[PDB]
Amino acid sequence: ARRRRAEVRQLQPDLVYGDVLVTAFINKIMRDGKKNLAARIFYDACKIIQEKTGQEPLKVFKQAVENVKPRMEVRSRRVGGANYQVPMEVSPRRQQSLALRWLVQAANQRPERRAAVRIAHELMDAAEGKGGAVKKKEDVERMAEANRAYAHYRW
Amino acid sequence: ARIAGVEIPRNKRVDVALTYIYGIGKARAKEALEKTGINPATRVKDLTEAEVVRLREYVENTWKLEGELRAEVAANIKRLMDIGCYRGLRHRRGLPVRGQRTRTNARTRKGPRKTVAGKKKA
Amino acid sequence: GNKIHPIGFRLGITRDWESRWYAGKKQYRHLLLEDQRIRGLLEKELYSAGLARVDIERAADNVAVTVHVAKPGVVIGRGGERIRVLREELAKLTGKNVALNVQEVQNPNLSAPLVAQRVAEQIERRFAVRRAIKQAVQRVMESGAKGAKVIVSGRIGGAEQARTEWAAQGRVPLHTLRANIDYGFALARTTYGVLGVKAYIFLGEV
Amino acid sequence: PRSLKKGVFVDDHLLEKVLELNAKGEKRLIKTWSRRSTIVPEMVGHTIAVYNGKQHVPVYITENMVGHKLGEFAPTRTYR
Amino acid sequence: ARKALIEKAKRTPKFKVRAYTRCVRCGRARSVYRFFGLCRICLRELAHKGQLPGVRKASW
Amino acid sequence: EQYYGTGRRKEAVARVFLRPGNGKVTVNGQDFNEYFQGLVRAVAALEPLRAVDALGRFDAYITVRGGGKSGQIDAIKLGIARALVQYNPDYRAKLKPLGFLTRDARVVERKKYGKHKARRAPQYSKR
Amino acid sequence: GKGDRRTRRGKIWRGTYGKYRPRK
Amino acid sequence: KIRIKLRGFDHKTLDASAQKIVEAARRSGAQVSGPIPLPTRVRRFTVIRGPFKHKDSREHFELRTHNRLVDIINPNRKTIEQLMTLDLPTGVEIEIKT
RNA sequence: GCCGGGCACUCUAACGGGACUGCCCGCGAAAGCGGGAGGAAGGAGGGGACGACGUCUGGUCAGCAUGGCCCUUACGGCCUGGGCGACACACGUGCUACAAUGCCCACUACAAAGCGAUGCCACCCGGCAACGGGGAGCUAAUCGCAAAAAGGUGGGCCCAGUUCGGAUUGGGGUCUGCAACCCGACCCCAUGAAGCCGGAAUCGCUAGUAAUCGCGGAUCAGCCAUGCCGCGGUGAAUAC
Ligand SMILES: [Zn+2]
Repeated sequence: ARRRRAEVRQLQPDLVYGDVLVTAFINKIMRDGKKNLAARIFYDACKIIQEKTGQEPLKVFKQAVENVKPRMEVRSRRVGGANYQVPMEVSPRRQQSLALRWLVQAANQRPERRAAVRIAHELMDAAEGKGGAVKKKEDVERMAEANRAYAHYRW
Repeated sequence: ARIAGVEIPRNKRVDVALTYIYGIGKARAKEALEKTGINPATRVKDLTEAEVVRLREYVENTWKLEGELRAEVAANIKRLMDIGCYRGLRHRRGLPVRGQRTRTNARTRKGPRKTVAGKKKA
Repeated sequence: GNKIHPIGFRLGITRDWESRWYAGKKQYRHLLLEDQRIRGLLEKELYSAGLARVDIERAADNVAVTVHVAKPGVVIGRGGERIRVLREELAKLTGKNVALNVQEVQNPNLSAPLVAQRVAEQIERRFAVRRAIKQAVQRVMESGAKGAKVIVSGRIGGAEQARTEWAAQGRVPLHTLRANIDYGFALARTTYGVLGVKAYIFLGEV
Repeated sequence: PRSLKKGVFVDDHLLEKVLELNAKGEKRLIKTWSRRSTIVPEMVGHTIAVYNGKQHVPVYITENMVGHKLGEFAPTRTYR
Repeated sequence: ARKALIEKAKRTPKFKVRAYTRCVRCGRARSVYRFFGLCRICLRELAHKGQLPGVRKASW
Repeated sequence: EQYYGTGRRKEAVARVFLRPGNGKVTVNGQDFNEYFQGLVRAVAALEPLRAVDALGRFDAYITVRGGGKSGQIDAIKLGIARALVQYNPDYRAKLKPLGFLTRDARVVERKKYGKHKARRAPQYSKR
Repeated sequence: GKGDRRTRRGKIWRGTYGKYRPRK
Repeated sequence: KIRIKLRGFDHKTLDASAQKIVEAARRSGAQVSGPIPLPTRVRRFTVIRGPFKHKDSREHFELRTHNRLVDIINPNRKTIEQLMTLDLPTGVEIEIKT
């Protein structure tokens, strides 16, 4: 992007729940554009939440996301011929993006065999404030105020 | 199940198990139960002592397997080896035999790479 | 190199094919080979006649070769002696019994193919390259033409470093697919080398 | 695992040329380029010289090397 | 294209496997089209002049 | 009596037929759900009906030729839309805001030469 | 399984037919 | 039932020729089905531009062989008068099978 | 959709319409910018073809042509066999995979664009099979290549170097073709390697794109094509 900010792609809500946050999540699971599969993964992964948890998976999903959006991050910068890590306040767009992406990158690392399950479980341990999707969060912020020695440049 | 030449495939499905033998592949196996009646879906461990023997006595008195195949091939190789057979030579050199290229991808017959020196151009 | 033979680019809106007929799969390859054979005589014998184009209408067993000449009083010959020959010398090749029509060229100065040639001969006669070109261009401009242009390959006057002589007037929008610019190409053979003459002539609009 | 369907191929150049050697008994040296041919039991024991890229390597034929072709006995590539 | 191979390749051979194609025009043989009988260079050179009927410039 | 509409999408056409009835979809004589079995976004087809609370008032005799099953969806969807105006033109009022009478050239892009697809250029190593 | 010339997709790739992909 | 096929390279040359057959056919014939396209078959040609070696060049050439049809049911010797020898196009081929 | 019957629709293809910041709001001196609306489509609606004056003494005398020097019983011409495929290695482009968002087998559904006369081959039969014998249709919108594959349902696998992967080698066949040793593809049984996601470094791609999946053609007896040029199926992320 050089001339404009570039308009962001508006997605189609879900056929089931209707939350576009859903659509975003699946897209992230989808590999090789098999969106028909990626959808099943999420669905059956919700069914696991009803049987193992006495709550509505829609809300569960949200609380999970809500809880992984890191609010602080680092951004490399060559200040005086050197790599100074420059903490900075993260925007709503990027938060949403990072969360989903980590929810899945962590998910697939679980010791579990079935994929729908692996996702289901990450969405649970998430809310409770654990797992690894939330660990990749606290690990980031743990770099934020870690070198908050440098928060005096741009922004 | 001490089937075939000194071998014991086990805790696995029948049709899979046999694969484990030098002479048996994903073909001969299913064609050795079609000829018996044993349902492949069952595990080796859940075999009737009788069921087992039937298999054995078949398998051995028909298909050459380990104890005897590894021999026929070994010597088969020497066959043309003993003669000034082209194909033979390829066997001595440890190169491809069926007709591949020797400038690149042939690392399967040579194995580890033997990097040599070259020369400058800069 | 850049550019794209102007003609080949225009057979679509305006400019037809130099041989328009139809064919199957089994006959096309054969037909055409015989076609090209045709020009391989016309070009040779009709040099000095001021040849231009060679339309070719095919049909069943019948065929028609219309030949555009600057100087028909040559192809024809004395009362109809040469055209007689050219037909027999023609059937000798093609066992098709084909006619040969002849259409005088309304102004050889506006016919790119010819124009190019004009220069060519001039270069073989050891003429002056630079001048030969300029004059050429004006010739086209004076009569009609909305745009002219002549180029040359290299070794202008037999130098040791081939160069290119650029020259033109009016417009020559090789990009406007609604031009109708004729394009000729000569090929002079000189003692020191081969040099390539190129015409370009802009005519009309829509 | 190579094959020539139904009808083993041998060049009539030396076939009918080798059989004229059995009427008399045995010979000593034969020379023919055709290496295209498969070896027949009827040739066994003869000493055929087959052409390389430039040379003419003589090849002694045995009972155990009948299933092969002449070319299989002429190395073309000079190596090491 | 040596005259020795053009006029040559035309003569009927002892084996039909041996008969290869050449461009009727250029003499090239690396890659001629059956449909026309010319080298990929010759195809062009003509298509442009318009000497091959119905042969336009593709566009999609 | 008969409400046709015409629905084309990604090199695929869909014959749209809305007869007043109980509310069922017959595609090529087959049960809708039996045809689109396993298709997650299948339900998408019926979005335009559920748009005007008109779910179950019409039947659906629909055909289709060309394209892909996972594009046949959007295909019908549009179709159903176009016939619906026939019944009541004043319908655009809720239709267009949802943008169901739109058609985008999302078509598969010409494969260029030199390349390996539409854009996918081949890679270079030491330049 | 695109190089296992003895599987479904195996023939599909080479475009051949055999004992694993028949003519119906 | 005179089946008339018209294969050609120029759609203008066919269009007209197909019109020429259509006009004097209702004048002396009966009920005509009119001219109908097929299809139309193309012969792509992917050649390289430079005679040297630049795979990435390549010029594209096509050759469309259009197809037209004109049916004439209830054939009268009168109809076959106008359409006997009243043609004009040169790059068009016709074949009739009745 | 087989038959009548019918052109309506799908289509097929030749011509023509349709967007022009024309309208509304705001910013602007104008050009224009932002936003909205009606519209199938918006501000160049998506993609082509299309490359200025010149640059590099770019490439190419092995496509063709051509100045010049060089050979003309040979630097020419026919042929047979060999070689272009050689291997201690090294780099480029790629193909196949390391697996369970998966592999296998089975049943089942949507595509486009191409090509076809001795050619595409329906269909029957023999064979595990490649293939072969037999034989209809097509001169090709009316016949054939053809099965799309991914997908969808059922069931098998259970995390293994494995039902992952298919290299190499043994064996036995089919076909092309004068002839498949050097050096062809294909079938089938057995064999089942490296490889458990890649060092430093490095490429592509801004939307029906990428990723992934199959299909076709040119050349061609056949084929070393995992390449090339097109076709469509599904279908993202992301840009401060
Ligand atoms: Zn040529």
